Amino acid sequence: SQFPYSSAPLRSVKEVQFGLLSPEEIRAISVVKIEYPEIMDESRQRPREGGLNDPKLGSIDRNFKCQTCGEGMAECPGHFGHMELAKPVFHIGFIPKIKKVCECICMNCGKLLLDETNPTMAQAIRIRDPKKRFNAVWQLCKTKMVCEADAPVSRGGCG
Amino acid sequence: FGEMERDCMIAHGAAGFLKERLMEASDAFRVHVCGICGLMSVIANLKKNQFECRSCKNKTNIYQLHIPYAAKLLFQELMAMNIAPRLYTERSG
Amino acid sequence: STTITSGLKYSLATGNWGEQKKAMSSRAGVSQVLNRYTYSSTLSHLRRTNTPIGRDGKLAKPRQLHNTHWGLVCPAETPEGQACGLVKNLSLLSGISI
Amino acid sequence: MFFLKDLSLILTLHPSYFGPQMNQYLREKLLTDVEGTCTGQFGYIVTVLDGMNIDVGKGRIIPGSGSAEFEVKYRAVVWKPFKGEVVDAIVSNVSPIGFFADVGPLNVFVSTRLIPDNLVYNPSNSPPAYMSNDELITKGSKVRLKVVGTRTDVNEIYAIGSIKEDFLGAI
Amino acid sequence: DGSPQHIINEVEQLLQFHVATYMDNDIAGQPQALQKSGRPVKAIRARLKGKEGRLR
Amino acid sequence: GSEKVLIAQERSAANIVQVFKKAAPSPISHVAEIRSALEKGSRLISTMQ
Amino acid sequence: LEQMQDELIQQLKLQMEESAIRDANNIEQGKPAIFKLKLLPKVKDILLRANLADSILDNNLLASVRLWLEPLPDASLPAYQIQKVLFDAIKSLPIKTSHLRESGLGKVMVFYQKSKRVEPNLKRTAEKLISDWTRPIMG
Amino acid sequence: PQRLLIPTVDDPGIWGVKVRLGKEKDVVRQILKKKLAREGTKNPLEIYSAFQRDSFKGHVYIEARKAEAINDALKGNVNVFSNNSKFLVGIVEYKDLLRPVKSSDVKLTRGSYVRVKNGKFKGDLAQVDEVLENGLEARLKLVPRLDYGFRPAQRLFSEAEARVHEPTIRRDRDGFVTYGGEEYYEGFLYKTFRLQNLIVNSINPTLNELSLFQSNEESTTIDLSTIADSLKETAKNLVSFQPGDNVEIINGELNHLTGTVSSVNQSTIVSVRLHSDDDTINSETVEIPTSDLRKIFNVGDHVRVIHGKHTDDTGLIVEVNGDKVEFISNQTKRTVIVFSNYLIKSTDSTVSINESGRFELHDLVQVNSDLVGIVIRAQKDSFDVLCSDGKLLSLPPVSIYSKLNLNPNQQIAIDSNGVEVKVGDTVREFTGERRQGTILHVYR
Amino acid sequence: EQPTSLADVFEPSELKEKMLTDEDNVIRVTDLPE
Amino acid sequence: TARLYQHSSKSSAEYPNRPQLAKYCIGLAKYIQSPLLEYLALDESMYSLHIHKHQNLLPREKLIDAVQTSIVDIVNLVGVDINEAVRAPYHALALPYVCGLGP
Amino acid sequence: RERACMLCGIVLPGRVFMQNGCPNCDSVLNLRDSDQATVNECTSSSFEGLVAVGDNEHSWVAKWLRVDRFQPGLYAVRVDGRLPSDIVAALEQYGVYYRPRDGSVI
Ligand SMILES: [Zn+2]
Ligand SMILES: [Zn+2]
Ligand SMILES: [Zn+2]
Ligand SMILES: [Zn+2]
Repeated sequence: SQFPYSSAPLRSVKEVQFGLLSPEEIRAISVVKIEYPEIMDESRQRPREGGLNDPKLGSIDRNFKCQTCGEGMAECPGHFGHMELAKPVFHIGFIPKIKKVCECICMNCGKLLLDETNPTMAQAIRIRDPKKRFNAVWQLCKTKMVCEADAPVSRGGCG
Repeated sequence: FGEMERDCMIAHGAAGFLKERLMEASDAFRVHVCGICGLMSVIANLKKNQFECRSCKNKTNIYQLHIPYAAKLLFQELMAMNIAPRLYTERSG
Repeated sequence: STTITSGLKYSLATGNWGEQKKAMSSRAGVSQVLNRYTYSSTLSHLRRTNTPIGRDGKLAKPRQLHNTHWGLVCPAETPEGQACGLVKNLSLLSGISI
Repeated sequence: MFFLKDLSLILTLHPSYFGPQMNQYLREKLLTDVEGTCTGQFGYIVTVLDGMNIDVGKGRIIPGSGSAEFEVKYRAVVWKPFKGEVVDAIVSNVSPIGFFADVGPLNVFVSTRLIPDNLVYNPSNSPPAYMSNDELITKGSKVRLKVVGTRTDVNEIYAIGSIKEDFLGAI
Repeated sequence: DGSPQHIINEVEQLLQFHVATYMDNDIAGQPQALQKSGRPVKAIRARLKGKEGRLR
Repeated sequence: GSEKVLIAQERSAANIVQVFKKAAPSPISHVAEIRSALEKGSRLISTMQ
Repeated sequence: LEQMQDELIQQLKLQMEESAIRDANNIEQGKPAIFKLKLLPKVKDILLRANLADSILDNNLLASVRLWLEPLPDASLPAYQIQKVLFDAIKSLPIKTSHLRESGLGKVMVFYQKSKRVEPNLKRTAEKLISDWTRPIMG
Repeated sequence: PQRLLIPTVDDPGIWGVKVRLGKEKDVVRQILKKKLAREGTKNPLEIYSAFQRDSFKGHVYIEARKAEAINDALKGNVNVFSNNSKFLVGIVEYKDLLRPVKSSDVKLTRGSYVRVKNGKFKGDLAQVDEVLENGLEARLKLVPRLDYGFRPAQRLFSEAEARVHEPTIRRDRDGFVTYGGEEYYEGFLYKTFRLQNLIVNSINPTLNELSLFQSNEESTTIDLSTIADSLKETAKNLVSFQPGDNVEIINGELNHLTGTVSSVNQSTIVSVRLHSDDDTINSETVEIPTSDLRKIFNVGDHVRVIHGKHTDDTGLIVEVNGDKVEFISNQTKRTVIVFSNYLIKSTDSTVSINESGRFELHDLVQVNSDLVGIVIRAQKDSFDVLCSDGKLLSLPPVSIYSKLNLNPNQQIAIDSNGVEVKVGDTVREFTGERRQGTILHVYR
Repeated sequence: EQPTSLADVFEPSELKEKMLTDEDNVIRVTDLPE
Repeated sequence: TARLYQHSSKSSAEYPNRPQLAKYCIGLAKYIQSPLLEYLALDESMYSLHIHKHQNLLPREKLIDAVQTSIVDIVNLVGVDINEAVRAPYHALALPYVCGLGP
Repeated sequence: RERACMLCGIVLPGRVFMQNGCPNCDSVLNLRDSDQATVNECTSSSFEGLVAVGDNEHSWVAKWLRVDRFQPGLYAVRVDGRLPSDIVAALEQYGVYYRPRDGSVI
């Protein structure tokens, strides 16, 4: 009863689904594009729009309302902005996994180095847990050091 | 009200007291989540009575939650690192 | 003239024994605020020694009271908790060679 | 277009109403809060079938607030216009920018740019109308129009009609 | 403007370093990003770990 | 305006040979250690094993 | 083995020429060029295979590559996917002076370099490839 | 020739060395002096050339044949860092290291309209009457900002008012007048401004200034070639795409084809799935440059204005006249004709009116000398007011008198029984519909 | 690559506000009170 | 007219470094000097003035036409100097309302 | 204060150009025998890319910049401003073709 009335129904969290954020989703949920390195417009209040302190991102001042939701400081949750990168860069938390995925697939045709014809590969695919499945597939496909343009008939590889 | 006190309250079995200590007597907060994307990206304007999730382009399937402000901060910091924690109010199996 | 002056003043004021821009990895706690709660506390503080072994990789042997400590450090006076045994007080007739 | 739909409503009851007449009170509360409302997702709910024999189930006590929450499932008649649909109407107002018609509870505005050119607006006529040689459409005149666009509001729906194609206009 | 590959490699590697240290400033095998005070930058990863982190 | 006291710092003596026994999980069994320091200034210079 | 690859590459050459002719006629008939897009996946798969490069150079498929890269008489450039795939294939193969003489792709490369409707990245790649191909002639 | 001079394998190599910032030209001059001094000696500096580029900060490039020659050239210099930070430049980079820069425009064009970075006319649109050959400054045509005896609004220099307020005006030619040391030609100021005082790109013109500048040309906006080029630039740069947009192709072999944007990569490559009567073609995705895409706007779609006077206005498409599209507005509820370049298919408006006008929602304002009302809905162009009578009105923000700021000693309510009721209290109607609600404002 | 109508230059609403349309020229030319 | 002038952006452009009360006083002074020109300066906001008790009962077009007729009659009874109108736009506000003429 | 001679590309102080003229271009420009306007029209103080050349004959850079037949010294990669039309015609009279170093022509 300490929160102002909102017509949306009140429910409780039953599931938390994790995952990564696609660039399309990052662009969609954003409200402004950040491009100007200068934090302050002219050091005369009113921080520069399109900068790191854009008023659309949210308000942290008592007398200033958010320009996106219009709520006060006590109610505005903050809104995200997005920054376009000139060249793609690695995510520091996924470099070992990126290396493993590069070891598991071919760098030209973009296909797995092993197929379901191998009984061990089919057995590995049969498992359910994604992490253990990836571990088994990597343990198998690590040894396979050459892409096959023909079936070990063409398997879709480039050789 | 550290972790050991939380464990003692669990041992007593008092779930209501624990919830009240960690929410009402502390950082309680209200957020809106889209019923589709599951993210806290709803642009809610309470005075005008209009809610809208731009990514999913919906105005109806929107719910509100009561979560600790630290949880909201944690989810936003996770989103800052390209991780998307999606909160859903129904199970799927 | 500001170099030496500021360096000495900073190291004595903060206790970090080193350059101001290398505060990390420098030995901290060398300089402390004199304890003036009572006369005995001041006298004890002015005759205190520290063993910079730290907390990481702790062991009981450095903290113990050794046989060779007889007559040179106080067997009874030592702090409680983390610094127990590492902080020593000179005996009442001890000296340090010059 | 009218439809039959199975809808559900979440009803919260204050503890001061925890009496023997709880079920009937929930029924009238549902009727007052659903009959005549306008939801953009569904359109307009006009009536609720079997309004006196609706199952309400068992209400769940909300922890920390005492109030009970009820899940009410019911069948109701719902009307919703669709893009590209031709329906009958009755003109409610005539104006130089266009004329406003009524299709049940929905009020439809048709601009002059969606009206045939021969139906020149006549402000001197009593009442003023959009008239041609053989056609005269004024207040209270039956018109057959095709809904082109629908605008969704908080609890209102705005539709745009047109009479510029064949088998449209005055009827 | 103009593309000497050496300059491009240097600047893109600088960008990669900044983005990486913005999210993790304890990458073993390379020096940390430092503030003008000399203290290491408090990356987002450091916000979440330890007794004083977000979770604990 | 604040009174600061310098706490004496204890360190191992220099210019003395210390022989230590290394633990089993290592090819080294015994180590002879010495740290050198010039008399003028008494500053640590180099260590040898 | 190698002769079978040469036969398959010659069949691909005939298919590419026929598709180019059909697309040119369709454009002349008021219809978009679709046959080149239809054949693009198979051509991409063949070109990405490195061991077939020798057979490609034996059959001089670069002539048909240049034919596809040649702008149609309506002054309309080929689809960006075709240009990108062909540029990637050209980079991926060891083109020599003899192959350029057989195909005459340098003229189209110079046209791409000089043109402005071409993507600037393709412009830079064309400059790089032209410089690389001029490298052996002068030393 | 120029093409034949491209480097070969036997040409002298090029090395780059990191140096301290700002000392590159100093190192170049030192190297040249050392080479000249040791020229004609037993051990001359065996190099060929050395140079640097402003863009490539901290790098000095020397053309030589031996690393020992580089060491000898760098020996005796203090700007070189302690480590031998030298690298072998790739032969392909040889052309790029010396390729020219800033070749986008022959040069600032006389007669073009530009914006001013800084000074008495910061941001005022100015015509480039003269370009100085030095390129650091240029004489410009501006609208004077004078008070004749915090800056005055721009206004054509009026000789009569200037003489009345200051009779010390000078005259040099017919139509060329110098007042207060400033040269005004036929009512327009002509003053030289530094290149560091101008924006020559992304220039945003206004009709008002355009008319004020072109009125003396006996025709409204006649410098139209440059104006047409600016129009093309504004049309090209303002286009932004999103997945699901219906677009049409202008050029290429796929010209005059419709498709839906599937995914967006960077800002120049857009993956599009085409639509056609053939099913096998509709299942293909094509990446197409954005420069050959035109948005397709169907009648009866919610569209929001991107930029212009009607910014943030939404509505439903009614008439599609090719480049210009007509749509019925939502706030003003009237038809507005804006170019298709300024429209985005946004199915939901959710317009926020904050930071606009003087009044917010639920503001008790005075309509006129007699009517007092409260705000029910705010618009980007007007406000909706419910008055004490019970009717609704639409008025511009300017027309409203002012907000009725009332202290609690003024905003007082007394119920039927005489008990005082304050702001925010809940009361129920005694008769009629017998409704209830919270008090928002009390007046009379 | 190489190619005046005031309709394309500025928005029709702005042109009508600034009085630069065909109705404007007809009214100005016409010998009648507005 | 003074209240409406203190909020109009015309005053802000005319006086960029002056307080709102200064603009209000300037509007009062201009009204005393010439009420007709001040009433003309309202442009569209003149229609929101309290003119008649039942002014809102009439349709907007009819009220606008009545205002136009009244102002044209008054300005034609007064007369407009062409030279001063050219010299100052403020005095040129009355030019469109002359008979035969128009905006 | 230094200026870059537009024709040969050498960079020397403007007062040096006025007092002594261009050591290389004096056979066709007569910069010393030219007034300050002509000196500015053939020597520009606004330039970019300082270049020091030691051996014109063997430096590939000098051939690439067409300065292998000139005096070694300070040279500019790009020079702001071009030769005037009258000076261009005068040089064309002498039979010498002028290639601008402004970079806008390539
Ligand atoms: Zn907000
Ligand atoms: Zn492969
Ligand atoms: Zn969503
Ligand atoms: Zn010269």
